[PDB]
Amino acid sequence: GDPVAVEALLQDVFGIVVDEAILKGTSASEKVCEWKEPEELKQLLDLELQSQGESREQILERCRTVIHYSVKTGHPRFFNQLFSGLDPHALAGRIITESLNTSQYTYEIAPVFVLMEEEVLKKLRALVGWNSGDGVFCPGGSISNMYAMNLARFQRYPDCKQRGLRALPPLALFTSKECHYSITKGAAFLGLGTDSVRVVKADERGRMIPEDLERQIILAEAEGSVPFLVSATSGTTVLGAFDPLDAIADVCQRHGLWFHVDAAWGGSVLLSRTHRHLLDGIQRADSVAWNPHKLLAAGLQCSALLLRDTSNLLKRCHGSQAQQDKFYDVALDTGDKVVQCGRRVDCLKLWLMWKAQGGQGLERRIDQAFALTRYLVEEIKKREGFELVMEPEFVNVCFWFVPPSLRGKKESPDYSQRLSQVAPVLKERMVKKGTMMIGYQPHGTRANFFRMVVANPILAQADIDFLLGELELLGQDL
Amino acid sequence: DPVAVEALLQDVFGIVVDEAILKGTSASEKVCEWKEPEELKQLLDLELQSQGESREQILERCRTVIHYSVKTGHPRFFNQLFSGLDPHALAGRIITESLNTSQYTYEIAPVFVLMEEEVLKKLRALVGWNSGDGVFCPGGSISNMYAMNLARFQRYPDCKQRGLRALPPLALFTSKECHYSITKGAAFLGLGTDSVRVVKADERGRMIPEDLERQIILAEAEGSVPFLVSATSGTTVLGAFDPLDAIADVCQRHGLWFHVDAAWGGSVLLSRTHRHLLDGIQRADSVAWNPHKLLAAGLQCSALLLRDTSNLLKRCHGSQQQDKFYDVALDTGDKVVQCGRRVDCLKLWLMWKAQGGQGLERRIDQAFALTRYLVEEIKKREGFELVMEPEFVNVCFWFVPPSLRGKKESPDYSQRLSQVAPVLKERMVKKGTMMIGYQPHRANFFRMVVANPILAQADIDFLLGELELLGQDL
Ligand code: NA
Ligand code: NA
Repeated sequence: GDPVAVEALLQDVFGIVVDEAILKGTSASEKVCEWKEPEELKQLLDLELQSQGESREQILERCRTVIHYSVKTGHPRFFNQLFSGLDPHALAGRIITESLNTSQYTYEIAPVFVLMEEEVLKKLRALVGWNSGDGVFCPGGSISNMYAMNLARFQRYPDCKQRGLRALPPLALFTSKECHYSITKGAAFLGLGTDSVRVVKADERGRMIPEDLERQIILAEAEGSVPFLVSATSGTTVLGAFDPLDAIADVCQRHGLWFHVDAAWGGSVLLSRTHRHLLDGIQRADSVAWNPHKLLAAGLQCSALLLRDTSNLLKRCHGSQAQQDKFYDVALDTGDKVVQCGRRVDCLKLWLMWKAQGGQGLERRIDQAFALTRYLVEEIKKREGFELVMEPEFVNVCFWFVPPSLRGKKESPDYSQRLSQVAPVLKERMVKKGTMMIGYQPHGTRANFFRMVVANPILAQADIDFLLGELELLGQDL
Repeated sequence: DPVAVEALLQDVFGIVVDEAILKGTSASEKVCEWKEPEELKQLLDLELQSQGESREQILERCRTVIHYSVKTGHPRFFNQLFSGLDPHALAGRIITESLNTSQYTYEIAPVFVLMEEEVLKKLRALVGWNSGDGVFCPGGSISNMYAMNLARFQRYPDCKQRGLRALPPLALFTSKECHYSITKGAAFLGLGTDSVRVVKADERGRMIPEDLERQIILAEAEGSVPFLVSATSGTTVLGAFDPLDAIADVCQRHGLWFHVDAAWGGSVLLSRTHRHLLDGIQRADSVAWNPHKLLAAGLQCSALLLRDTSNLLKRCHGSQQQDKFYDVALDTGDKVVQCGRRVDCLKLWLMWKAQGGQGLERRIDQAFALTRYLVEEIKKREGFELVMEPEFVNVCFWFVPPSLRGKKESPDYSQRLSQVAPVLKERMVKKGTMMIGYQPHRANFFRMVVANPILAQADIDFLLGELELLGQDL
């Protein structure tokens, strides 16, 4: 409780965070990762909790250690996930949130943030194209899609809330083959079962095929299942595709189906007049999942769920059966909207950055990410040994690195099997060297290829010249 | 510009220290700065615009957001089950937000992939298990939804693929003092609220094993298949603790999943004195435990522990070679249904390292002690009436105003008293001297929570003296 000791502690800890985590964490001169084999890091960390406390110095050193051996996700050469970058205003928002440590649950304990969330959700709905609606923030995009499924099930068969799924006919939902696994996880968690997820084929560019969607819908109807929801993707996690929302909307409307748009990754594109055409027709959706923590670098878990409904379907669905004595408009309380009880404050980090950058500052960051995606594509097409998997529609640049030993050997019967062995070796070498982290995955018959993500707001051409030169160095003997 | 970033955050942290941490823990300051919703909207000027704002305007927005927010760490904040500001946990939280990674793979979160297991390993130890599984979740409501789902999958693994229509009607059982997340989770998981069979609670708010087993037998007679029993070791209102060793016996006789919702009261396991309240918890299949509530770790410290050592957690929430260059068993992505997951272990681990097991024991024991002092002063003071003897740190009590003292036999005494707490709540919130919760159950009564680590007897003398002041004309 001693205030002077507390301030001195937090100020000392903040100095280590600033120097070692923020400044040194975003410097290209430092490493992205200080690799240690698990057991060696176990010993280095000395994690075992004990009965006796430790001195101030031993804790501050545990901070320096935790920072040092952690990956620097805000590094200009961190391309391993869909998120990248460390916005200082967002960080300022994050710190204020953790210090106030409240629950986004009632106006009584979170008055500022209960209103802030309403405004932010109102702006997001505007960028979607709605002048009215409902919505909530959720802990991750996976939960935003489970809400959408559940809301569709309840909107069509409200008895499900009480009698359960055994009182309903078999239900069928539809999503692209390029979806995030959160649809199949949510379907089983919601009791529908993985079989209830009918996969729709994607075209050459990774976009759902509206002709096959209805073909699936009609077949599902013929098997006894009842179509109720369609999930399009506006920014797949691998290729960065954008499903045709206006063509899928037509299909949903022709069958009176819930139209949900998983825009967790690509929904942030709606802030740029230049590239927002990629989500044309999204205003015809019933629900939209949108994670500004990915592209705008707001920090996890910035995950929103927007709804076009204006009848409190959200409260009637996730509400309970239990005030009439409180001294304020209880419409501000959002407890009946979610199935959670306590909920973090996830709007401040986004709102504060948005206040500092302005709508313009965030547009340029999106435009600046698309611009650098062109530069990366330029260098891949100009450089030998780098082969683009496909033309990128987003900031996801998928590409192989063909080492010298395989260039020209495409007609070899085992060309695929050996080329698939290249990225795993290049990934291991870059992590242990600590120079960069790039993701890679197989995609069906396609061999292990990289997946760059041009999203870090401090990225520069020099970083793309390095990672491309770095791969050439690390794969010269392959 | 590195210097601009450093100078920006350093200036922002100065505002956080003064207004949020120091002034937030000062008893001379207010707990809440009440503003009518419409006024606060205009005051805050939340509307987002095309043009950004200057550094000066941002720093001013920080102080304003802090000023009008509630001070959950104030010595006179008793509105929720959480209260207090552990500085070590706060340090961990800031380190967490700055490194901004996902508790998903050892590749991107090597330090925390190990840290979390050790913490979860210590929690399983305090439960009484030398082995098991577990993960952190975003709130205890999700910890109970996972537990429900794990039981459904463990008994009927075909459910994951074929759904609930491929299964017989399922029935779960819980006390009338359960968290409402049970009825929500049951509906969210597709079982339906009717699948939740309510069991009667005794005079102390505790589940009655005689009624539990009676319901189970009725469920079997109606065609349903009992599969799970959800006990509570620290209800949200009264602070009850179900008899875990008696319910375990019933679960044992019917081969049912025994889950213990210890989100609130699980922290008692750190005190040798008071851990007898959870005897039999080592006989559970699963246990939900939130260190953010009592220990002041900060939301969302909510764990889900398992006695299972057969990777039931991955087989249930997983997704269905890759060639990665390290033991992929370290990755915990298949354990949860989320994809990216926050790091919630550092704040607890750092505090536990600084306080030691003894320092955290000291806090729990001192919370029970201060809870007794509150009960002492309530029984000695006129106008304060205890609802029932508290077994935890939840002290439920009425305040009978002077106009109702001695009039207990009036036919409308109860109705008149139920109108007292709502007015005392409004007057304390608009005055800003303290925030105490109250709930309906006979008549609206208060629910103190002796959890703030910096609480003192002077604070208990104030809230009792303050209530008398706010209700002298009622
Ligand atoms: Na090329
Ligand atoms: Na009394």
